[PDB]
Amino acid sequence: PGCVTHSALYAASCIKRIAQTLKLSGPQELFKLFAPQLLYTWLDNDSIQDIAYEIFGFSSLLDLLREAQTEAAAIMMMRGQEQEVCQLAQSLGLTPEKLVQQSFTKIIAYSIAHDISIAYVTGESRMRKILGKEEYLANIHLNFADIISTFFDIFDQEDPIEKAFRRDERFAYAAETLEEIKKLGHLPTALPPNQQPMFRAKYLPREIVHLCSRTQYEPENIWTPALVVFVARKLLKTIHPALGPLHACSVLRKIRVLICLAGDHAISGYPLEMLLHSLRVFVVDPECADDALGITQYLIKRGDEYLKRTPSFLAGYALSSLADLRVFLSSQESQFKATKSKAQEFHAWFSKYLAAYDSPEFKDEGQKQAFRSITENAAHIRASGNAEKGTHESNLLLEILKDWGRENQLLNEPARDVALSMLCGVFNIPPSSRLDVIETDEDAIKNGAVVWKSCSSQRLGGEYLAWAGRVLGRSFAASGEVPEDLLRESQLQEYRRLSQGVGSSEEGLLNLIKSLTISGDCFTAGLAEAALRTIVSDAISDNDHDLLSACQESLPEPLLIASNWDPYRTPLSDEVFSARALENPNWSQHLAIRLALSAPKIVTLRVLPPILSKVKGFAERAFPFVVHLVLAYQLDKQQSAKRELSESLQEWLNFTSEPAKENLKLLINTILYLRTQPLPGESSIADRAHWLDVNMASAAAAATRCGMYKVALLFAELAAESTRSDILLEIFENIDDPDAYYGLSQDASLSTVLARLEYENDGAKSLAFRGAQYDSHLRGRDLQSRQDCNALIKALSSLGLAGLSNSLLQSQSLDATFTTARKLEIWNLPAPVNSDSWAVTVYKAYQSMYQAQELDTVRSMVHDGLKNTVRHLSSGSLNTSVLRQQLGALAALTELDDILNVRDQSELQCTLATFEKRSKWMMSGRYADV
Repeated sequence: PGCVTHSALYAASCIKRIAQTLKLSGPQELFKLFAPQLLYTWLDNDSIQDIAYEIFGFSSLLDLLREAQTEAAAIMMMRGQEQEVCQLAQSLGLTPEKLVQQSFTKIIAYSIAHDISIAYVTGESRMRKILGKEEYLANIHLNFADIISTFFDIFDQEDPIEKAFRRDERFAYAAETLEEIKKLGHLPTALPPNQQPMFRAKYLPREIVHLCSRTQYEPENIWTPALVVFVARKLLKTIHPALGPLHACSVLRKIRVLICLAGDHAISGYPLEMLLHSLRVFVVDPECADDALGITQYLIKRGDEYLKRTPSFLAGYALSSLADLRVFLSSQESQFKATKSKAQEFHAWFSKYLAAYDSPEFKDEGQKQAFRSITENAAHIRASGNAEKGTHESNLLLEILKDWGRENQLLNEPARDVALSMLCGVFNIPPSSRLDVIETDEDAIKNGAVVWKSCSSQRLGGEYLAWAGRVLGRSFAASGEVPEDLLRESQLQEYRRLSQGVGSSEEGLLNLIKSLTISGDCFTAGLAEAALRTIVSDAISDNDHDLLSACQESLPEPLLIASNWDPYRTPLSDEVFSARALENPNWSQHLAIRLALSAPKIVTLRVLPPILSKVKGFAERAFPFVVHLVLAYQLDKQQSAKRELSESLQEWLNFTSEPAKENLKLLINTILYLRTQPLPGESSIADRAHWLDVNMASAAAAATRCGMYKVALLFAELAAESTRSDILLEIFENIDDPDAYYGLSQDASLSTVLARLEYENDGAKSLAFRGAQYDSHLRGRDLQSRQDCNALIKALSSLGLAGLSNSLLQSQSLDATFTTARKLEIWNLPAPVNSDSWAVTVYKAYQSMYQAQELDTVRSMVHDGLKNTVRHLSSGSLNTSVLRQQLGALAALTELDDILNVRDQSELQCTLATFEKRSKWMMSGRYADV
């Protein structure tokens, strides 16, 4: 387009289709991520009023103007087109000085990068003319860090760059270090010229010096860790998966320059660890690997004085990186081969290094051996994970699962989610149980709780679920006790773990955010680090002793020094309250934002709305801390959030629904959490009922709906205190205590005594009362006799009289049908598929054992049963009878699998001895489970 009237029509359809193929929501996107090069060539010689706005899918010239004004004004003021800027402004509708102060970052960055590549009138003199020699200095004082970011964005690398640094001028350590890095590894290739403006590369040492001289900083030393992390994250952010794989290689050149120019601040402290973690994803990339491997080897070899003070990060990163290099090795061609060789050399170097590693701050001597085992195994593993004894994958898996449960643990969560995703993607389950690594009951009771925490992700295959199931089942029987993860109702333990040390919501939010700087995707970590930098900066500024104390104890020391922007001031680059809103899956996120916006003076709530809206599942984890922070803030002021929340609770708690159950759990956990936070100016814990105004009878009913019986009982006791029995019956039938049910008073009759006898699981005593009812309802042609028959079958199944219950079933439950079938050995029932009953699962395994001629159809049916039962346990809402029954099923399938796999007489006798050993626990265990 640059006839023009008509040719620029076919270009409206192409750029329309280029979007419809690269999955970018419209062509205006393609104008946004290609703004500089488009404007730089057009505005170079023409106005901005004649721009072909109709392309890219705009509607009027002013919309493109409003979208691209910053880059537009930047280019114009680089080109001395003042009256152009004037017309641009007076076309937007505002004044030139405002439009020059809003877009001041790019403008100074460009007008400095350019006019030292030319060297008459400048582009800064116009800044001192439109703004005055004082507002200009104040602005250049506000936007320093942003200006350094923009200096690192618009600059080239297709050139000898180590000449300017090593040139006999200010700083040559930059070139020395750059040359060393490019010796430890280098892509000898070249790339296309970068998107303009792209000034030359022998100007960074001069642009920075000029700028510092204009604002009295130490141009010889400006790099604090805040600035290093800021700029490196800006760079890593600027990439885009659409712009092709040479873009990443280019940005890696720029990052190596930032490193070798940043001196020592970027090979120790938080920049070191963060940069390594970021260069993890780049390493496992076929197109851009050699540069990442060189930079990584440099950072590890040089920053080794620090990696000896930090064995936790080193262990986590070592495991993650050796796992990532293992899959890469397993998975034109000549170019690929060279990359594989270099990568294998790097892997060997890493193995030698880790084998020669000693840290003074290795706390216990056992941890040291755990580190040594993790490394010496991960260095030799294969691309898949198995469970057979003696092999490397199994030793590593067992070491991860063993470290998982401890007080001083090595790896962090994202460092387990990368090793447990390689060793469990294609898992290999041993045939027998004598080759397994968790083979004995003695070890399965110990390692039986972490295996359940392991199988709660979705990157785990089938064979791994079947193995985890075998072990859980084996442990249940020998231990006698269900895993402690399953039988937890409230989330208060997790909330208390977050705020470790003091019970404040600021420590909770700080730990939650600090948990994102390690578990992000180069965009989440960016928001987390920006939030931390603003929070710590404002704490060091306003000297909040409270907030400072919260920061010292939540953030480690490296992430604390780095977060404070002491040298450079922070640059400018960083209805729900009504019913029926409880049912959309974003209630918590909208309500949390709505609450956090109402308290701007709290810095910890001011930086949340971005993270609450972008990150997924963050609002549910941070909801109690946000509610408490707001309520505690406006305690003496006008209490608005209290009034709104306590008026809506009257409608939210009386909400029976399936889609609203998961937000109702979060409301109950927020009420429980507020009960543990001391209100200021209280005499007793009885005043913690004034955070909100909850009707405790409604909360007790709601907690009963969600399956929260101990929480429901606590709320029912608080309600009774407020007074001084239809919900107490539902609580007491289901709560897990043998004797509590009998404390409840209800009106007497033969029916109620029958109800108590059927709760009690009595034998002949309930058979008498049920027989009487059943006869009296068959005689009177009553319709309840059906239910009576059901009750009778249940009773007769709890006695052991299988023949009588069989005859009662054939006169027309699921558990009763298949329990009776299994006891009488009737192996021809058609068993339903995908059923949540344990009797069906156990029945199918024994049936298949009847109708089969080879052991490896029976083993497949057993393993399918373990896998299904394990999935069922993970499904969530189960009482403590169904839960215990399901775990018992697992124990029966495990014993079945144990006797199927005996080979000689000695194994038979060892099985028998195991039965005798198990008996010792059974003598005192619960009766249903025995």
